[PDB]
Amino acid sequence: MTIDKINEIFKENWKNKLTKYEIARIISARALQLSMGALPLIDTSNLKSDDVISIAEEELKRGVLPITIRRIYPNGQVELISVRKI
Amino acid sequence: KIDISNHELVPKHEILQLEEAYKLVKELGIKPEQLPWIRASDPVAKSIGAKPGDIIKITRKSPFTGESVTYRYVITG
Amino acid sequence: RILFGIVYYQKLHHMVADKMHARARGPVQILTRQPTEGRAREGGLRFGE
Amino acid sequence: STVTISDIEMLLKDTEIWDKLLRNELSIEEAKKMFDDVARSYS
Amino acid sequence: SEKIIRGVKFGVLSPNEIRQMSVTAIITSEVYDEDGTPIEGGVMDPKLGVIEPGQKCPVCGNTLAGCPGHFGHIELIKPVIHIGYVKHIYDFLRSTCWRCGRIKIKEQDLERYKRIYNAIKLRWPSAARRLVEYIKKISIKNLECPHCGEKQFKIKLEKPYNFNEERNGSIVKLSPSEIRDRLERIPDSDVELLGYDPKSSRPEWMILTVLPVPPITIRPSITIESGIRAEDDLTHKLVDIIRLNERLKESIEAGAPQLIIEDLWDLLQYHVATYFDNEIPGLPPAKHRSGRPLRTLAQRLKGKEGRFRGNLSGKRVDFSARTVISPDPNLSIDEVGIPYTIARMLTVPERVTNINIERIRQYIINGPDKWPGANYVIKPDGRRIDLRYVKDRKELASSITAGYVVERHLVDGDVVLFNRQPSLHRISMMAHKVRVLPGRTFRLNLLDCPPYNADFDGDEMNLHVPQSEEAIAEARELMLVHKNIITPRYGGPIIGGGQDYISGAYLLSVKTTLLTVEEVATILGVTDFVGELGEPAILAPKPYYTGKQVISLFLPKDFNFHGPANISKGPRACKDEICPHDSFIVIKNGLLLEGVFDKKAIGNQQPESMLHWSIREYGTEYGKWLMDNVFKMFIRFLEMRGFTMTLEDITIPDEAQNEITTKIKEGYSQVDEYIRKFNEGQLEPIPGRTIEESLESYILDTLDKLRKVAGEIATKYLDPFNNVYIMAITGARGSELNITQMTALLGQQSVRGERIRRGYRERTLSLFKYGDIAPEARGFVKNSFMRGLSPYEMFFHAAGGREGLVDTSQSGYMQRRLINALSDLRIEYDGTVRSLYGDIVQVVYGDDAVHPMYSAHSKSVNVNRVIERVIGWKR
Ligand SMILES: [Mg+2]
Ligand SMILES: [Zn+2]
Ligand SMILES: [Zn+2]
Ligand SMILES: [Zn+2]
Repeated sequence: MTIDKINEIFKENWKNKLTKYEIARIISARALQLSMGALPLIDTSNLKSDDVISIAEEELKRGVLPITIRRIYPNGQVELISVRKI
Repeated sequence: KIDISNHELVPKHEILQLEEAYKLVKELGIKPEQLPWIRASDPVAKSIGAKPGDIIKITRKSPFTGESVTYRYVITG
Repeated sequence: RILFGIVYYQKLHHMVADKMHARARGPVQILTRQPTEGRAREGGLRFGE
Repeated sequence: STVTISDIEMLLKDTEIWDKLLRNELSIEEAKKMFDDVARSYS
Repeated sequence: SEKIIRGVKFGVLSPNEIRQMSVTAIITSEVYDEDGTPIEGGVMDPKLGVIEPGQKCPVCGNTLAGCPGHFGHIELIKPVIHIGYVKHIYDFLRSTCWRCGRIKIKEQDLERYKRIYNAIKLRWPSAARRLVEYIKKISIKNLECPHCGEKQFKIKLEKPYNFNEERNGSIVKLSPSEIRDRLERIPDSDVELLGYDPKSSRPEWMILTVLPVPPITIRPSITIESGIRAEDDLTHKLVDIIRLNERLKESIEAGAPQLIIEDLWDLLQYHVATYFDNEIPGLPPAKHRSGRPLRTLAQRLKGKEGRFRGNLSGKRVDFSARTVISPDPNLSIDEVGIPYTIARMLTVPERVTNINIERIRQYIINGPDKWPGANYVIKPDGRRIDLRYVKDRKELASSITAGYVVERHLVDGDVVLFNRQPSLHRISMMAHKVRVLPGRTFRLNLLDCPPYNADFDGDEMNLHVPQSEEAIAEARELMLVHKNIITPRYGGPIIGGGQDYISGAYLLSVKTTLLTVEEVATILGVTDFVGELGEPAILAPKPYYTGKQVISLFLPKDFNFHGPANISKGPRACKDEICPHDSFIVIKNGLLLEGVFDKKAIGNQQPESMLHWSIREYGTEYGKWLMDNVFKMFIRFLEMRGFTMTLEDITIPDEAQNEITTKIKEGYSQVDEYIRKFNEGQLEPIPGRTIEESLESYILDTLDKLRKVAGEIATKYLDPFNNVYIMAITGARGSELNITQMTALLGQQSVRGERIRRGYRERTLSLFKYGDIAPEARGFVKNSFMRGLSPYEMFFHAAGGREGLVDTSQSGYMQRRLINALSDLRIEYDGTVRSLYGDIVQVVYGDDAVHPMYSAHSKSVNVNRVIERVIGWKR
């Protein structure tokens, strides 16, 4: 119980889990930079759809993206989460 | 005049020790005046003898957790 | 068994052929430089608060 | 002075004491003593 | 280098700044000469700005696109008061000495006041405001400057902008010159202590000596087809100010009556004040040609059509459409039907890569007139190409490479925003996937109507096409329809079954339904089901399937549910698994063994239902799959079974009518006994009400009980399996009051809780006797809609329902106030609720940090539901 037990449960729950806003941000950034000329990190030969957003979704589902989320807590502590093969 | 701390609408108020208040403000990453305020002339603030610069620990009744803890900062007025 | 009958029906002058309007691009205001208004002009829907 | 001016000045003094304590320029006991002094002097 | 705006610093515009930024000086009051060219030095000087497409600006070598407007200045010989700063000039005047310019407070206290204010100005702004107010209050009522002791005179303000001293003569008026000269004496420290920034807002700058001239870019001339140019009101005022500036200057250098000078000084000041703001209290509005009040600087900023709420908070946007809506049960809940015309006009810009080059080439081969095609091609350097003016579109397709941008038509699977107004909650606008269909209407699934509050009475909805990759990705990730099945207001589904869905589910899931292989194949042909049906429930004498058996094909093989059905309101309720009426639902290991499906199992806005538990425990994708497959079976089975409403469903036999007549006679006898007791003075009142007011209550009670009893009789002598009863008990449409009124009697009609009384003297209608208060005379209807109403019964019924015809600004205002109060709150990684300015609101959100959208109907966990999940198959 740092401040309250509920806050500790909250921070323990979100320790190794991505929020929907982080997923949306990662997918949008990957799609934007993939439409600008980047090379896909997956096969992209037998995918159902060949648009950038679908490829970004598939690249996020199987961890190949070298992207890191930086969480800044209000007291200044920093947490880093990697989506590259977790 | 009259004792009101026993009313069913009034939660429990407690003055917080300086070390505990210091730890709280450090672990929240704030200044003391960024908490919700309570006046020194508040009817329940006077009942416990609270002076400005203190932090009051308030325990309210909740339908989700049973008991809930809240903190207020004593101001002048 | 289904009920069959004969009922008098009326056609109202509210017809979808006069109610649909779309805008991709077009003219803008001289003052605010924002899209115009009305189906008579090219149009533009208001995105309110 | 006036009640409002006294309230403003005591609020300012509490703010200064808290700022100095949070910067580790004071100990807990010194902060307690200064808080008590201000509260008694402005009661 | 590209920067961003991180702040705005406000202040008063210094006359040195006004002159320094100016490009010219406006001296001439003539706007246009004979030929039409603008006079250099007038309001329409081309040096101010360019509004013509082909003209070029002299100040900057730029056309209308690249030229920002340029400012001029009007030189004032006599200073004037800015009407927007009168409340500040008044405070500066009342709290300062007029000889040395001091706050009129002893410097010993002044120094400590300044020290305290400097110490607290940034940490406690409210305390600083209170301190400044206290200083002003104690400095106004001094009457003698401590530095002078010169008997300070009180100053009074006469609206709008008239300052009046009170000297020994008791009457003397202050000119703006003396006011400004007095305000120049105040030092910077005294201004700072009073709550004003001295280096950016100097008090005498509120007295105007130079007037800026707005650029022509914000002062356009409207081109009307009538052939006459119409100027905006700002020029129509500036000409008046410059006229009065010329009109008054010649008087000073030629004579000095000193009475016509001040009668013109009070007219130029009025013109300036009205140019800054019209609709000044206690001041006449200004017209130009037709007695229409002018629109000035402050009128362009306020109102619902002004700058702020008309162009800054909201605006008109591109790539949007509006059309009537119509149903479509063949769409998914994620889809919207789009006309071919709209798909070919709105476009999505797609950048060409090495993975999508062939599809984009095929789009380019088709022109702007064939779907799916394209309207424009953008080259890598940034030139657009209209594909309808291209000589050969087959060669242009072969020449595109990675880096090109093609604006192509909408295709199936595109993401758009679909909205219905008013937008009360956030699911009033959701993301949908495009499907192009023949027609000129927006097609919408029937299960998607409750979130939009939509209907097919002639309603219209809006469409929006996101244009950038990031916007489309956000819309697809956060706003998709099936992700928002559960509403955030309470833990319940806002998407679910309607009217034919409920009755079709009831008719299919009832235990008497038997099906053959061909009928089962017909029912399952509308779904995605392919596989083994298993053995029929009945093998001999004939092979028959059951409706419950067919429904069970779509439930998960570990789902358990026990609960009552909606049809269990009446005597068929047994409150246990042993029920011969199919009133209790039993599901074990995904097998529907008992009960029926109705509003309490699949209906929308029913929390803690079977559908809600399925969605909660298997995901919203499972809910999307279930709503798209099983809800079609209900419609198909209604098509096979046949569902109609005839006129014998609401017709009762003669014995029921006789019983109702006897009951009506008994009720009338009771009312007559009440009336006789009232007439003989033997009627006791009810506390707080007079007699003849208690008698009305007794009569109303008796008539209500009569209606209830008659409805019970009519229900008793009607078939409990006709289609109206099925629609009522299952929860599709109708209630028991509707059946009672259609089959037994309407009952008593009322207006604002009282019987029908307003009419002639001591009688409502001329058909009745004087002083008659019998039930029929005051609005009791004893016929039903099936049998028909009497003329006066029809009049009474029309009178009773008048006040429902009258049946929003207050709700909108309250919601707007709430939105502006709460818009800055956020959930932090700490779990704390904080404002964007850092203030803490809640230490932990709610009490357990549980989102109401993920709640089990306000509960974080339902433990009984968990127990049923684990051991429900053997309980
Ligand atoms: Mg409607
Ligand atoms: Zn220019
Ligand atoms: Zn003086
Ligand atoms: Zn039963």
